[PDB]
Amino acid sequence: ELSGQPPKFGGSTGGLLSKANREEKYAITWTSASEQVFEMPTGGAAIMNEGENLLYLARKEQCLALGTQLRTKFKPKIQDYKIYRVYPSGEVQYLHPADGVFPEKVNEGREAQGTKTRRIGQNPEPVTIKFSGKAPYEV
Amino acid sequence: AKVSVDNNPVPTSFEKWGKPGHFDRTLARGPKTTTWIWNLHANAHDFDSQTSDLEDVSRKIFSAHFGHLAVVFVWLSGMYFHGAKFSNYEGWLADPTHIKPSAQVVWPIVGQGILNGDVGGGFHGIQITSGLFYLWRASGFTDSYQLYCTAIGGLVMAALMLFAGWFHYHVKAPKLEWFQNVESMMNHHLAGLLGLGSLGWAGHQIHVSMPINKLLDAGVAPKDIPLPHEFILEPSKMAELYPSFAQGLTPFFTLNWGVYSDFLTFKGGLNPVTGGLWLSDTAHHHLAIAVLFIIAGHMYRTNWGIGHSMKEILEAHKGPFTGEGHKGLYEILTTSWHAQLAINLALLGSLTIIVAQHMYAMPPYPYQAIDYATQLSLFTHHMWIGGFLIVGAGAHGAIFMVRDYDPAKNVNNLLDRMLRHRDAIISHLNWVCIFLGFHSFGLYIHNDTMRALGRPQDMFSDTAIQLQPIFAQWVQHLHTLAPGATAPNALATASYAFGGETIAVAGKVAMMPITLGTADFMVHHIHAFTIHVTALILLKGVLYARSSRLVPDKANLGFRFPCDGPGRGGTCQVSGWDHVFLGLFWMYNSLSIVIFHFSWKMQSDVWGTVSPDGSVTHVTLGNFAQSAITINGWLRDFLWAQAANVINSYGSALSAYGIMFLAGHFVFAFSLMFLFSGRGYWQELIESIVWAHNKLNVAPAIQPRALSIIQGRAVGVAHYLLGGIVTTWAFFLARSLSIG
Amino acid sequence: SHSVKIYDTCIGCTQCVRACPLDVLEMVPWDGCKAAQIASSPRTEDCVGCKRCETACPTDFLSIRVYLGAETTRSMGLAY
Amino acid sequence: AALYTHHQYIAGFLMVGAFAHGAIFFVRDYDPVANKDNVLARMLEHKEALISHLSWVSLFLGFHTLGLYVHND
Amino acid sequence: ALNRGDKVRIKRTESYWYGDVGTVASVEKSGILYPVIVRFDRVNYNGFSGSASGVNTNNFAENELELVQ
Amino acid sequence: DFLVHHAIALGLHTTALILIKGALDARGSKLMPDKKDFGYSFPCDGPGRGGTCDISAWDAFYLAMFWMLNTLG
Amino acid sequence: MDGLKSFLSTAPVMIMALLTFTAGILIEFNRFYPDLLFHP
Amino acid sequence: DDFANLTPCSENPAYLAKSKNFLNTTNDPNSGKIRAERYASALCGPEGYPHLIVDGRFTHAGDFLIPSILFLYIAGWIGWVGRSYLIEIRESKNPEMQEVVINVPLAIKKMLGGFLWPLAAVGEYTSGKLVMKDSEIPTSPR
Ligand code: CLA
Ligand code: CLA
Ligand code: CLA
Ligand code: CLA
Ligand code: CLA
Ligand SMILES: CCCCCCCCCCCCCCCC(=O)OC[C@H](COP(=O)(O)OC[C@@H](O)CO)OC(=O)CCCCCCCCCCCCCCC
Ligand SMILES: CC1=C(/C=C/C(C)=C/C=C/C(C)=C\C=C\C=C(C)\C=C\C=C(C)\C=C\C2=C[C@H](C)[C@H](O)CC2(C)C)C(C)(C)C[C@@H](O)C1
Ligand SMILES: CC1=C(/C=C/C(C)=C/C=C/C(C)=C/C=C/C=C(C)/C=C/C=C(C)/C=C/C2=C(C)CCCC2(C)C)C(C)(C)CCC1
Ligand SMILES: CC1=C(C/C=C(\C)CCC[C@H](C)CCC[C@H](C)CCCC(C)C)C(=O)c2ccccc2C1=O
Ligand code: SF4
Ligand code: SF4
Repeated sequence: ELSGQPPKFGGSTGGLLSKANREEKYAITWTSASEQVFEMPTGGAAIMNEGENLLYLARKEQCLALGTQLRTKFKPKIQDYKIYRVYPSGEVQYLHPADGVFPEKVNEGREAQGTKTRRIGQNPEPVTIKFSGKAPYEV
Repeated sequence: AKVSVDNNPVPTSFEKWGKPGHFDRTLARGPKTTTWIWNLHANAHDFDSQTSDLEDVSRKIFSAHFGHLAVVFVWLSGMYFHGAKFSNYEGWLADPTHIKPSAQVVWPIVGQGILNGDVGGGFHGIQITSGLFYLWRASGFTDSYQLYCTAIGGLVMAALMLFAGWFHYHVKAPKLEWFQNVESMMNHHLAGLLGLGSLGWAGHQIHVSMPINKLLDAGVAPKDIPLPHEFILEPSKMAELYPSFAQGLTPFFTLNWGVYSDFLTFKGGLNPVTGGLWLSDTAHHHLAIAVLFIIAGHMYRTNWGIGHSMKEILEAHKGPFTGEGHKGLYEILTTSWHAQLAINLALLGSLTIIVAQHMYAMPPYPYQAIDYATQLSLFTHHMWIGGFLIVGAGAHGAIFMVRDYDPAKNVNNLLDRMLRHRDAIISHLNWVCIFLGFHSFGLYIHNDTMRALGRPQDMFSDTAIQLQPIFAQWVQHLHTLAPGATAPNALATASYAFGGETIAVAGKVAMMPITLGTADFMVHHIHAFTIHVTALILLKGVLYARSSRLVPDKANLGFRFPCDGPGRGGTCQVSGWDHVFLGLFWMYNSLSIVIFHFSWKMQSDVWGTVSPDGSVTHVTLGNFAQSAITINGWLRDFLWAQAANVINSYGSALSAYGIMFLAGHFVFAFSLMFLFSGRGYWQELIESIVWAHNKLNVAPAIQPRALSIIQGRAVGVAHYLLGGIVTTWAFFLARSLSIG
Repeated sequence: SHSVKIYDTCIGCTQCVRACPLDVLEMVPWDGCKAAQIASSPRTEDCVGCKRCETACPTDFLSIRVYLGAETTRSMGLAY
Repeated sequence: AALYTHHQYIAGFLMVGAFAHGAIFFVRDYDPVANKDNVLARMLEHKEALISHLSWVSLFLGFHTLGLYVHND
Repeated sequence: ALNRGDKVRIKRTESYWYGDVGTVASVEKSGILYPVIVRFDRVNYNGFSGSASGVNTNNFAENELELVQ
Repeated sequence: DFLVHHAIALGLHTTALILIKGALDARGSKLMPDKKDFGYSFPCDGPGRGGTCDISAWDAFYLAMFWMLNTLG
Repeated sequence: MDGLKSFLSTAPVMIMALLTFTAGILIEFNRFYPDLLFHP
Repeated sequence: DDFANLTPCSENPAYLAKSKNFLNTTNDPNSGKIRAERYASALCGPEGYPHLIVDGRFTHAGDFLIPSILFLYIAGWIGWVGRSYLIEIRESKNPEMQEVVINVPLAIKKMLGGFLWPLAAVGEYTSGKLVMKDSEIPTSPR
């Protein structure tokens, strides 16, 4: 399922809380080409080991911040990280990247979502939609 | 030699003077909006962001420090000139107990000549509260020509400092290796600057200041006293004043130092004639610290292998609980200017706070203790300076953490361990802040409610539930017994604040024992609460500058950003700069309470007039003990009562203070424009006004913009602090000049 | 959760996707602009509402708009 | 004194509320097409002139009143 | 119709330059639904809080521009 | 009485300025052309595009309350 | 030097020079003719 | 019979009592006497200080009308020279740079030509290019 030696860390007070065992947590895994020091999003510096790594964080934003640090602040750029959502029951949901291609570059087979066929100035007036559970952008 | 320089790195030309914003790449392009102006005045002296080369940054810092030295020299020379030409110093010297000091004269143009009040001796001018006259009298000044020569020398030194900056930047710029000789710098600055400075001042005092002050205190007129060089030229006068000077320098080299006991004493206390410290005590003091500093030099290995190494000491002091210990700190403090700035700012601010709290208890200058206005002004001024410097330390430390902190070089060292249990530190500190505020301010509110309800026996007072500071009383008792018991060769106590007799000069109390009771307990613990809260704010700024559970990437956003957005419920004021902005107000609050406590206690329990019988009548009588326990007492017996002298100042020589008083009450209120509002409203208003100016075809090319969020907060806090401090300054000066 | 809408004035500069810290936005093929790509918000339940995408948009008015709505644990960005 | 202060403060609160709820009306219940070219629409047309002349009168009062008070002081 | 160097007035009714005048920097001839590119001397509010400049170029449709020259 | 009545006039015109600009700009302005879509009371539109920070009409009322209190004082 | 002339012509220098000029005019006039409440 | 509550300062007992002790504003020793003389012709209240009457009457024209004309002339001069300099520099290649670095030659040339600002203003209004049309000004969405 989820495999990888955890990075050598001394432990900090900024880690997980009861939400991890009550609501959900997040896992980030990546392949490191050398055991080297990186920065915990929760505070402190830890060494990551050669090969597989696996880290548990409390928020998706922390996982993506770690991914950004891995992609930007290392000359052997780490582009292979994967972010999953881990539920208390045991279900693991693959989150990032969605289809294996980074969202920055366009990839075929994606579906447009939230796209409106008009411009921002063409939204309906509120008075024409009042007393209905709708908003001008929702229409 | 470890000297290494580069010749003519930057040509001296005037072209870049005509292109403002040249330093910044984002500003040198040219202004399109008004914000370009505000950025230009804000990113000017931030050399670290301008360039990535550390050597260039260090060179710029060196020359900028030369420039600040030149400015301070110009200020000192101006002070000496204005004390030499537009002052009654020569008049005051003959009659120091009947003439008020004055060194500012006002031109009569629109009726401001009323400010030229009668300072005694037929002189009309603004009374000064800096205490320069007492310092000059202690230094041995007797004529205005010497002051004029001092001013000329100060101007020459300022010009020399300016030339030094120009030379050491535009011509011969030091190398990076030169700047990182921290061992050599520390040796030369401990032995060559502090030790040598103390030795030179001790020599000046012994060979100049003591004879002149001894003749002055006896009753000799200033004009009769021999000029300072005549003592050196004819040592007969020096031997007459001090017999041991007949022995010459022989006992110094034979360790027969005791013969010098007459002019190198250990008396302690105050001089009865002037109310200041004994100059012999100060002479042995500055000599001893000179010897100590020269010995403290020669400690760090520089060029001959004979000395300690800072890195070895740092990496050798590690323990079980701290992992790597003090490892990597040497590279932190030798590669980042901001960490050095933070440490130095904190230590220096605490140092001026110590100066303020120690200069009033043992007044070192003649006739300074009896000039209550000068005492209060000096205490409050250096108090405020210390507070500002401490806040600046708290700021520039967070700047270092955001910019110069590198996780690679900090693994299991003390910095990383600090970054690991930061939540525990902040939580425990927050709890202690809440506990201190609750219990102390609740004692205050509880006393208020008990007094308002007609139950004074349920209060927290000396008559009611005591709450006595037993530990402070015990240490006062110990320090009162110190002469003879634990300091056998001392003659009197370090100061009369701890205890002893009442030293009073010219029928005015100079120093009498300062008793601590229930009110002192409450106020000291209130001080502790306020200080711990300010420390909490600044520590949260420093520790959480890199990231937090809310925003995990604040380091990439920078050090000075307004927010992350309206998401996550709202992320306003999360940057370290915002923590500094919030800590400035709490520093203001704490220091205001400190100066208020000092002023009221000084007026109520020490200052006053002594009768020929010996009875002491205080400025505000003994009302501090029974009034400072309720907030209503602070409001009525301190603010309302003592503000009479500043509200009734119109029509007299003190009118300016009154005006300035109101001025403060204005600017504070004005600041609430910027703190309470946001920039979108002002942007829309500017849109409407721009339409107005456009209708007449008078629209400006530089598009006007509302101030940024960070700029708005900065302007608000600046005008707020200015208004509050000016109000307090006017109130204090009027009250202290109106209490004799 | 918050709502994210992309209007037909998008030029496909992909700055909004890069600026998003919680991976809410995506780049899908299109034909209305020269770059032939438009932004999308499939993973909109993870959006916090930091408006970084709006800040990144260079059009005369934002071709991407964020309307804050119902607040969840994810929307508040809580770690507890 | 109490009655005057009380009813004047009440009047100020009500006068603020009138403008607040009028702005709420403009946000919610205002239909531009129905009230086309009438006085309500004409208000939003020369609103820039309204705000500019109001800013001018406010600044003109404030500058020369504060100046007189400070001059007398 | 609108070519290079054409001074045009903007009628988008929500852009920063509504009623202002700009010049046609380029026109793209394809199925693009906002093909005209107009640049302006003034800059808009675009940018993070504290930025010293905005954006002086935008894309418009042909129908929302009035030729002035 | 002359000076204080003119000061009261300044306060009235300034409070009216704040409330009126809020009411008229509630629908939208150059900084926020689509404010009506966001409702009457919203916090801001983020630090982008200049900073926003109290661009809503509710914020105009909140600012005008201070001037109402000052004029009443 | 051209650079010095350009620096002297910048906004703060011009604004402060004009302010000192106006202040000197007003101060000298008030010295030589003080207390002018109205045209008598 | 106008201003029955305001008496001439030349006879008001409070003004005459307080004018002996008038302070000297400048270094001139008799500035207070000059002020007392000059203010003795005004209209003093019961407390003896001069009051300015502004209702349009020409007997008290010195209180408002003359300073009003003076200030209006000076302010029009300032506004006109500023607007002319702005419009002049607007045709150059770097109008913003000349906003922060003042073109002192052109600046002074406009400085010295502002004394005829009323004639220039009326000619501007009649020429029609003093005021722009409403359709030529950028406006915010309604
Ligand atoms: C911290 C330094 C300091 C301070 C605060 C003061 C403060 C004061 N001095 Mg003083 N002074 C100082 C240092 C200082 N001095 C030094 C070092 C000297 C020795 C040279 C003097 C010598 C001195 C004399 C001889 C006199 C004063 C006087 C005064 C008082 C009147 C103010 C004044 O001179 O303005 C006067 C007004 C002006 C200078 C305005 C002129 C226009 C200015 C310079 C504008 C600047 C720009 C200008 C256009 C030039 C362009 C430069 C550009 C290229 C950058 C005032 C209390 C006077 C006094 O107290 O008389 C009773 C007086 O007569 N001072
Ligand atoms: C005995 C040697 C000596 C002395 C006295 C100093 C003194 C000083 N250094 Mg320094 N320094 C030294 C050696 C020394 N340095 C060496 C060897 C290095 C290289 C490792 C440095 C590198 C260094 C840096 C990198 C910096 C300083 C700075 C400073 C100044 C800090 C400001 C201060 O203390 O205010 C007190 C100010 C004064 C007391 C005024 C002193 C005015 C002149 C300069 C003193 C000249 C004294 C000289 C011995 C002649 C007097 C003898 C006789 C005429 C009586 C201070 C003047 C800082 C600075 O920029 O200041 C310029 C700074 O950033 N130092
Ligand atoms: C030894 C003292 C010292 C030194 C060398 C520095 C050096 C620096 N600071 Mg620092 N700082 C200090 C003390 C010091 N600071 C203290 C005591 C505080 C606490 C208040 C701060 C708070 C602080 C902040 C919050 C910031 C800096 C920044 C900076 C950097 C340059 C940008 C800057 O401030 O210039 C520009 C300076 C100004 C625009 C100041 C002009 C406006 C002042 C406040 C007006 C003062 C008015 C005056 C008191 C009274 C006038 C009255 C009027 C009527 C005439 C630079 C590394 C900035 C940075 O991030 O750099 C990395 C930054 O954001 N500092
Ligand atoms: C007849 C009078 C009247 C009526 C019917 C309404 C009705 C309404 N107003 Mg309105 N308003 C009024 C007067 C009135 N208002 C006045 C006078 C003002 C100016 C102060 C306002 C300002 C105002 C604003 C700014 C807003 C409304 C809104 C609303 C709508 C619902 C939200 C609301 O108010 O509930 C919720 C109300 C509250 C939660 C009130 C909480 C405040 C409490 C009562 C203060 C308590 C003080 C405290 C207890 C003091 C203790 C003292 C002790 C220590 C001794 C609703 C249509 C809102 C809207 O847009 O909805 C469409 C909105 O944003 N009104
Ligand atoms: C005593 C505090 C104070 C003062 C003086 C002002 C003044 C002003 N506010 Mg204001 N405001 C305040 C508190 C204050 N406010 C507070 C607490 C709030 C609540 C957040 C607001 C909310 C508010 C809003 C919402 C609005 C205003 C507006 C205005 C302007 C209206 C014009 C006017 O009244 O007279 C004219 C102005 C003055 C008399 C002030 C100038 C005073 C100085 C002394 C003049 C000289 C400047 C001086 C030479 C500068 C030297 C600086 C140098 C030393 C560094 C004016 C600038 C309105 C506005 O912009 O109108 C166009 C507006 O929309 N304010
Ligand atoms: C004097 C009475 C009035 C003040 C009473 C208040 C005292 C309250 C706490 C006792 C101080 C104990 C210090 C021992 C602790 C001590 O010496 O630690 C030393 C220890 C490091 O031991 P090592 O030998 O491993 O250290 C090697 C070092 O040299 C690092 O290289 O540090 C730790 O164990 C972590 C510190 C935990 C610290 C807990 C935080 C305490 C915060 C509150 C302290 C407040 C004091 C305020 C007043 C000064
Ligand atoms: C031309 C010009 C400009 C522009 C000027 C413009 C566009 C002006 C526009 C003006 C407009 C549109 C309207 C003006 C209205 C003026 C009124 C209503 C004046 C009223 C006067 C009264 C009521 C006089 C009142 C009494 C008159 C009397 C003499 C006593 O005192 C008593 C007292 C005070 C009662 C600038 C601003 C661009 C630059 C300037 O340098 C020149
Ligand atoms: C002197 C006299 C007289 C006269 C009087 C008069 C003439 C009066 C008037 C009065 C007036 C004339 C008043 C007015 C007032 C007004 C106001 C107070 C207003 C307000 C408004 C508002 C509040 C607004 C709001 C809104 C909006 C904004 C939009 C929508 C709508 C609405 C409306 C809601 C007589 C003969 C009798 C007798 C003798 C004496
Ligand atoms: C009033 C106000 C404005 C508008 C104020 C502006 C645009 C500043 C205008 C400053 C003028 C142009 C100059 C005054 C200050 C100068 C330093 C004066 C220099 C004087 C010398 C030349 C003599 C904001 O932009 C703002 C932004 C964020 C929070 C609150 C507020 C806010 O309260
Ligand atoms: S930033 Fe704006 S223009 Fe660029 S891709 Fe995103 S929505 Fe389109
Ligand atoms: S109110 Fe201002 S500071 Fe707060 S989140 Fe909105 S834009 Fe940022």
